Amino acid sequence: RSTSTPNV
Amino acid sequence: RSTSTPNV
Amino acid sequence: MGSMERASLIQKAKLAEQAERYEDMAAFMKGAVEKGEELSCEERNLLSVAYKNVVGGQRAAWRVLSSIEQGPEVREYREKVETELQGVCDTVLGLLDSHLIKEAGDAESRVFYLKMKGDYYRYLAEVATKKRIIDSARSAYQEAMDISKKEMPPTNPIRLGLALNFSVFHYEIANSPEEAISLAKTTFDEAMADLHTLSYKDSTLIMQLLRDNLTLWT
Amino acid sequence: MGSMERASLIQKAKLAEQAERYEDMAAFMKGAVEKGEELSCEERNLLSVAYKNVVGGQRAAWRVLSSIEQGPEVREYREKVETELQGVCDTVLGLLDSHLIKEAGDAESRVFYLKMKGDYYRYLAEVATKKRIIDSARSAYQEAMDISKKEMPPTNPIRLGLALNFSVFHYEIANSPEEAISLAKTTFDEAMADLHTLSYKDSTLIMQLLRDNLTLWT
Ligand SMILES: COCC(=O)CCCC(O)O
Ligand SMILES: COCC(=O)CCCC(O)O
Repeated sequence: RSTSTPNV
Repeated sequence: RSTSTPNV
Repeated sequence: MGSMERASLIQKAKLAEQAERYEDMAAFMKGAVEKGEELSCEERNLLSVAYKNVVGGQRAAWRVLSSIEQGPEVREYREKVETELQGVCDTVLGLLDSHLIKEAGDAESRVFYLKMKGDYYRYLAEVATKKRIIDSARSAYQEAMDISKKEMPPTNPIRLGLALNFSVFHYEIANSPEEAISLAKTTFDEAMADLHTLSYKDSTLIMQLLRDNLTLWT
Repeated sequence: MGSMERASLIQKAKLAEQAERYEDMAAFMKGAVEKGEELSCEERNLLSVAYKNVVGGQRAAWRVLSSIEQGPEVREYREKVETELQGVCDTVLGLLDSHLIKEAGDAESRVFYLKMKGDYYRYLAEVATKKRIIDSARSAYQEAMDISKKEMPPTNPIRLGLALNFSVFHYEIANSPEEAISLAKTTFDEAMADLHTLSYKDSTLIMQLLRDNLTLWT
């Protein structure tokens, strides 16, 4: 799976 | 903290 | 859950376990219990895993919030979490009283249920300010201990897990560190002498925790 | 939440974050939004963290269950999870439409909200069988891209996170791997040329993810 923005 | 039975 | 088949509830509880949906898992097993038949060994373990995960998340939140508390907001939100925790413990105790304990078919099953009763009064005791709640926990644990010493081997993992938890009760809840130490030590020594009869992997895991606690207390 | 003060909702959202109670955190921030005032930068980030955690747990369960599915029980429980996921995405889109986007006070805030709109239509698209849902995601992302290219530097972390996500949309949802690659590559190169102006730690974290995806796709 590609990576999307993480939940900072 | 003491340890109790784990959740198998 | 009243319109769903018992077999379908049990299947969905297993799906919810794989998906890490523990609130749904608990609702499915409560539905299965209320069908009124006796539980198998795999079904008792599903019921235990579901509620222990739900009440485990609530206890770790209550402790973070109590620590912050040491404006009414912290006290209000801590009381909110505390009342939900109490509702979960009271739902479990209601299942055990109505009528899992009374209808259990043998010793192995009756001990599992009386251990659960002691564990959920103990979680109520952690947030109470009460002497009566502690007396109810002690009595469920003592009845389970008496049956297990007469009917199961010293290495049986439910007998061992019961002794571990009653030991933690003595040390953390009822201020009797001598009783906790003596119980933990007698329990470990008697299981050690019986290993040669294992079944062997199940027991050694709880023995390790007994030793860990002894090191801490001593 | 209508009887609680805006300041108290925001304080309790922060408590729920520390306690890892993300469903409660989301209910508190929805209450704060419905008070009708504009959000600060710290408040937008609380609202985003709460819903992303709730919808993140639901997406990981839907994928476990879809994989098992490949007796009606698996299909029934997967549809149950799917409808709850859809309810959460529709609640967020309703807040953004009523009226966070229309009342935003500047570019920085309007871009944050249009990025959120593209992200929640994209999560709906993952479980739909639809072309209309994909067209709604693409259009929210394109409006956010146009404003951000005119009003913010190439290193701003919301501009970067927006480009990362629109790139993942192109590759995983809309079957345009050429568009995903070209966007990711142009984005990384332009931020690189602007590092000397940082602020520097915030940007490099998202740049790394752009490079990771490029390696996978190429
Ligand atoms: C009534 O509580 C149930 C219990 O102790 C489950 C057994 C766990 C042990 O095998 O680690
Ligand atoms: C509208 O979505 C919000 C967002 O991307 C939060 C920023 C996370 C980034 O600093 O790793």
